[PDB]
Amino acid sequence: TTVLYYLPASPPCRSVLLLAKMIGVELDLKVLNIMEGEQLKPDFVELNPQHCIPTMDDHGLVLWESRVILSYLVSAYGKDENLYPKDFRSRAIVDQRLHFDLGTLYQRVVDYYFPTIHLGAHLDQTKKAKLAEALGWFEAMLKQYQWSAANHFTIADIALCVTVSQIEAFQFDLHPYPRVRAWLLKCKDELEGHGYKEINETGAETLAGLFRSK
Amino acid sequence: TTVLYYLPASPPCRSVLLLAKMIGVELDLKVLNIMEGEQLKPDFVELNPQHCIPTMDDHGLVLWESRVILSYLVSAYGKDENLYPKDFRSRAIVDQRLHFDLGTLYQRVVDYYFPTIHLGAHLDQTKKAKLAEALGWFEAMLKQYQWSAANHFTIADIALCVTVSQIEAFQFDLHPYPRVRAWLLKCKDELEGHGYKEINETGAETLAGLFRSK
Ligand SMILES: N[C@@H](CCC(=O)N[C@@H](CS(=O)(=O)O)C(=O)NCC(=O)O)C(=O)O
Ligand SMILES: N[C@@H](CCC(=O)N[C@@H](CS(=O)(=O)O)C(=O)NCC(=O)O)C(=O)O
Ligand SMILES: [Cu+2]
Ligand SMILES: [Cu+2]
Ligand SMILES: [Cu+2]
Ligand SMILES: [Cu+2]
Ligand SMILES: [Cu+2]
Ligand SMILES: [Cu+2]
Repeated sequence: TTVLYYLPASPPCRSVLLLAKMIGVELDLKVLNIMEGEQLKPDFVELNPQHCIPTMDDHGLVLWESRVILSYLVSAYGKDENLYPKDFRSRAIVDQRLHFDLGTLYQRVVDYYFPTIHLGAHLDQTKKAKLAEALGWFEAMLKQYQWSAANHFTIADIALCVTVSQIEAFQFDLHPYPRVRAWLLKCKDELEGHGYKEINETGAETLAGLFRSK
Repeated sequence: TTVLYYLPASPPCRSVLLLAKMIGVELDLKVLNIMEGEQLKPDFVELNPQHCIPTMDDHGLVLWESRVILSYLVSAYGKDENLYPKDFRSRAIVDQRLHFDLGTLYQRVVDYYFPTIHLGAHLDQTKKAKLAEALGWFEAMLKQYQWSAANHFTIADIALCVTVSQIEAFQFDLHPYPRVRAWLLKCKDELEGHGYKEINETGAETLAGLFRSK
């Protein structure tokens, strides 16, 4: 069992949970109510300077950053699946897509949504266009392969499946992007028997409810 | 020879150049004047949807995102050096640090600097504190090892060496962070004989001059 400090609703935490459930990595869960500021306590901050979740403690091996935990868990406990290609030529593409998500797609989701979700800010028209612009890039990126970075399912699809599944929950109009919508369906049917509903569908809603609420 | 569409001053491009020079990967350079908008032309946008640099074309293998190019080049042409540890337990830490840089340290550098550098915006006091807060996290991260993610020099140090060397050029007060300053010296002496001055020192200045100018 690997320890994971997380928050169900958290998009980054859900990537880790899905993968873990998919490759059978048993998780000893520790909810960290970031809202009540539990991550700021001395002993967690001593554990992780940046005091964020998800944070993994795999038998002493501490590590954070959802996407780094994906590659890691997969290298440490993966099997017959190939959610993280050994061939570097292929792994590069998967890496590229995971960086795309962290530094572009998701970042822009957080920018147009979380503020209003954290302080009731007003939506920013310009900040919504940038998100659309990125979805556009992704749309172009979905042309080459059947999946997002390989012609088979990989951890990139998981990361990105969580970012887009959230966008969708926020009821963002994804009509302009049919490849994204098409790949999004595949990701759901692919994860359905691995806790998608239980883990990601229930999480996107509460997170969307908190956005629509206020 | 691997093709690289780049811009000398660009921090992401300089990571790639340093590594490449360090591990002897010959580069066929193609300057892309982003200022004049050359990256927006049809044939580059056809090459890279997100039309950004650095962009590598290694014998047909197209790929972008400076940090993904680092791991790649190192897996494709590395040698006696170990700038990217095979042991996954170790690679994780190096990955974590590269994500830290992309999604945190560097991102916050771009936020407090490039606007005024792109549109003469005024510096944001709050946005400068966040950068300080991240340097603080990094400072805590430099405790465990002699270098940033290993007890030996890796590609993380290169990525991060470029981000902090830029911060420094912007004359940011780094007095509060002695570990960062200490590691920063090691990185310079480490890269000095691999084009540091020629590649990164000359690049940080022009970029700083463009910030101080306006
Ligand atoms: N890039 C990180 C982002 C993680 C992150 O932002 N976590 C938030 C919570 S959530 O938005 O994902 O729900 C957090 O821990 N925030 C508290 C803190 O940073 O102190 C990842 O991919 O794991
Ligand atoms: N995360 C990317 C960022 C690259 C980036 O932002 N490149 C800029 C130029 S620079 O700021 O690095 O100099 C670019 O190509 N901009 C043009 C564009 O995005 O259209 C990386 O690490 O490579
Ligand atoms: Cu265990
Ligand atoms: Cu098509
Ligand atoms: Cu289910
Ligand atoms: Cu060649
Ligand atoms: Cu010390
Ligand atoms: Cu030199």
